Amino acid sequence: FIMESGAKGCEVVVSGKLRAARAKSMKFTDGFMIHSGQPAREFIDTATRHVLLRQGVLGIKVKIMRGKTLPDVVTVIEPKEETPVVQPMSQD
Amino acid sequence: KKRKKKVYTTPKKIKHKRKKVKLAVLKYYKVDSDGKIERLRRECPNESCGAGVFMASMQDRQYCGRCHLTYVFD
Amino acid sequence: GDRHPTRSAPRSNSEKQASQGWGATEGEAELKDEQAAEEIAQTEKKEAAEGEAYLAKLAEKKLALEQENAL
RNA sequence: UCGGGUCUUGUAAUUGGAAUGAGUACAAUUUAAAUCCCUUAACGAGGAACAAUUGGAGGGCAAGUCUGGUGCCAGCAGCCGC
RNA sequence: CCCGUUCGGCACCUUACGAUAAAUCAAAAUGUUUGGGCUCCUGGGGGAGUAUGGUCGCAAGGCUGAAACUUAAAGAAAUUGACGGAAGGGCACCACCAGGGGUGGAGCCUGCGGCUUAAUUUGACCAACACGGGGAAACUCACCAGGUCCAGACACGAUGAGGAUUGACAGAUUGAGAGCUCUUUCUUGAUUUCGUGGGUGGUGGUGCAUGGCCGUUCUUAGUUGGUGGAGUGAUUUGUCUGCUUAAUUGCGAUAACGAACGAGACCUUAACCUGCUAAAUAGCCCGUAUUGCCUUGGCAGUACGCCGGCUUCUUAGAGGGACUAUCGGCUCAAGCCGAUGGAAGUUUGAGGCAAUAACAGGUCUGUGAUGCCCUUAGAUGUUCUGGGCCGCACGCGCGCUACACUGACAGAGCCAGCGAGUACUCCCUUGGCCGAGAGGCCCGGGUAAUCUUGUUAAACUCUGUCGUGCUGGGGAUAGAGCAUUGCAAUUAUUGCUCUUCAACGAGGAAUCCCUAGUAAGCGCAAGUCAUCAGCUUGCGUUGAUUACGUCCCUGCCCUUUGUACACACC
Repeated sequence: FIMESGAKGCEVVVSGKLRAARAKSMKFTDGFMIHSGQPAREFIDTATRHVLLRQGVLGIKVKIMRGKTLPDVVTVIEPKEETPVVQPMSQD
Repeated sequence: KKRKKKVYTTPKKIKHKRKKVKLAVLKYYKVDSDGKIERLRRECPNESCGAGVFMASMQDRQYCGRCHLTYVFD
Repeated sequence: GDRHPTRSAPRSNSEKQASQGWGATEGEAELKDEQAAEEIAQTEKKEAAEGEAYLAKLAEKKLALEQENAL
C-alpha cells in the first residue's frame, strides 16, 4: 500500500514472540533503500512502536524512503542538433 | 540469597483502643431545678477558643484540648 | 554449554500452532492472503482519496449576591 | 439518483388452496382352512407430530484461521501427527 | 631403422545419434515402437548365515538352511551449509621483522577471588576485573539490629450520631518530645472501622519467556534481482587464470550482458585568500593632553576620539583553490616511484554514519516498556536511628611515585589552548583591610568576545648551594597542634604547622602499545562534586630512533578437498 501511494522504497520489520517458546522475526522488502550517509539520514522516515498482547510484547519497526538529488547520480544534458551550411552568406 | 526465617520476639504491639464512653456530656452540667443553669469546670485563656472549653483538673496540672495550656496550679 | 541442555521447562513450542499465530507456510494460503491484501488496500486508499479532495458565566462569580440579616 | 415494468429464486413475515397412504376397518376375493397382497364402505396432517440415522470437519479426502473446559494429564489418531 | 595396408590381443583420448536416478558407459547401446540362444542369483530393515536335521573333515570348520518375535524406515547418487588435528593463496604494528617507551621487581591508590563477620547487598569470568558513568560519612542502599505509617481503590453485609470514626497535656516508657505503648479525660464527626470479594506496589525470581538498546563476528570486503547459457531437478555461470589498489577499487581473459546494496560519493572539523561583505563586546594608523631619558627632530608608556581613515593580524558568511598538475625511467593497460612548482601531492590530516545474517552475548538494578511466579499490614510497600559494602595470613588486573649529576636544592627571567559561571539562590570572583600558613572581614563586577582571564599553568632559561656516600635522591609508617566543607569527620574527608625518614641501585620465566607534530615528558579545563582525582572525556608545550616490508609465530577470509553432521563437533 505504501508504494501504491507513490513511494520509492520501503521496508517493514517485525519481531518478538507471541505463540511460541522462542522469538521469531520477519523482514519484508521491496524497491530501493540507502543506508550509509547523510542522504540516508534525511530521505528516510522511521518509527518504532510497542504492542502488548495476552502472552507478551511485540516490537514493530517501519522505514519509508521518499523520492534535492542524491550526490552520486550524474545527469548529462542531451546535445542540441545543428546543421551545416554553405560558407558564404550575407545580411542587412 | 534466600529468605531467612524471622522471629519477632516481642509478642505483639496493640494500639490504644478507645474505652467506651456512653454520653458523658450530660455529666457536664448542673441544672438549678427549672431555673438558671450554672456551669461546672471553668474556662481557660481562649484567644482562639471560648465555647465548651473544659480543663483537665486531675492533680495539680491541667491542659486545654486545643490550646494545650500547661498550667501548674498546685 | 549454553545450547544443548535446555535449563527451562518445555512449554508448548508447537510450530503447528505458531503457523496459525504467525503465517501458514503454504503457497495456497498466500494467494488468499494477497487477495485479502488487495481488498484491504483499496478501502484505506479511498478514504484518503475522498478526504484529500443561556448565559450563566457571570453567576459563577455572582455568589456573594445572597445576603443575610445584619448582626 | 431513495424511480417504473417485464423472468427466476429464497424469506426466525402474514395468510390462501387442493391430495394422499403409514395406520385403522364394514364387505367380497385369496387359501386344504387361514394370513399377507390386489380391490373398497366408515375413520386417519398443522407442530412439543405420524418428529431419520450412521460417521466426520489439519493432509491423503468434501466440509469452521467459531465458543466454553483441560493443561505432555485425560485422551485422539489405519499413516504423517495433535 | 622409416612409410603404409591387414588379421588377432592388453589399453587410452574427444563426442553423444543412444542409455541411466545420477556418478558415468563403444557398452552399462540397438527396450512402453517391449521376444537371437542357454545357465545361476535377489524380493523392506533386523532376528540370521543363528537353531534343528543331513552330509564331508583328525580338528578348526565347509555345503545345504528355517521359524517365533520386532520395526517405519534402513539404503543409493548428487546440491547448499557447518566442521576438520587437510592443502594452496591473500590481509593486519589488537601479527612479526628494525626499534622506542613500558608492566611482571618495591611502596601506595583502586577492582576481583578467597577468608572472616549479625550483615560485610549485588551484576559480569579476546568480547569480565579505574566497568554498572559505582570517587557509598547519613541519603544513594537493594544488607543487618530495631521503631512508625497506609496512601488496603471500589462493591456487598453490620456496628452508628440515645455518637461509626480523628487528634492530644502531663507522668511513666524507648536512642529518641515517636501519644510506639500504659495511668486519667478533653476535642473533631459520618471521611471512617469489622468481615467478604476485588485491587495497588515492589532495586523480589526468571536476560534460558520478551520489546527496546548495546557489544562481538567486523575496519575486514562482502551480499543480490532481470534477460540469456548448463542440468529432468535441487542448483549453477555471471561473482574469474593474471596484474593493480586500503577495498568484489579497477584493467583484462571470458557463455555471458546490463544493473542494485555495501566501499566510494556524503557530512563535521584543521590548514591557504593583502580578493568580496564586515566589526568600540577586535584591532591598527592618525589627532589631542601628558610622564621619563637622551636631547634630536626621537624612543618607551598613560588617558581620550564613537560620522578621523583602514580591516594586514583576531573573529564568521558567500566563494575560489589540488585534479595527482608538468616532467624523467618501468608498462599492453590500471598503476607505482622520483624530481620541479605550489599553503597543501599517504584517500591532503582526523572523525561521524555504515550492507545480507547470526549469538540462548549483556541488561528485568533506567523506565508508569513488558508475560508468568512470589510477597502483601509480624510487609519483600514507604519511612527514622546506628552500622557495612573500606572488615584481612594470601593469589591476580588497570594506575601513581622513585631508584638520581641527562640529577636534587636556592634565587631570578617568563610563554598557551579547549572550556565554565548567580533566582528564587547563594555561581565565577576582582579590589581594600586582618591574618606566619590554611583562612577571615568590607565595598564591587559579570547571566557574559564586556567581569573572572593576558586564566603570567607546568615544563623551560640564567646565576649559585650541595658532590658517588641508599647522602640534601625517596617519601611509606606515626605523634602533637591549628582551620575549612558539612546536621554530624571516631574507622583520622581534605588543607595547613612541627617532628618521625621504612622498602627501593634499572627488576627472572613471560608479555604490551606504537609509524610524524606521532611515541614519550609536562601540565590545564570539564564530568561526578558542599569537600575529596592517583579516574575518564577533551586542550595545549617540548619533541625524537627505526620501516616504507614479509608470511617465520599468532588471528582472519577465499578457493580446492573429506563427511554416517544439518538442534550442524557443545
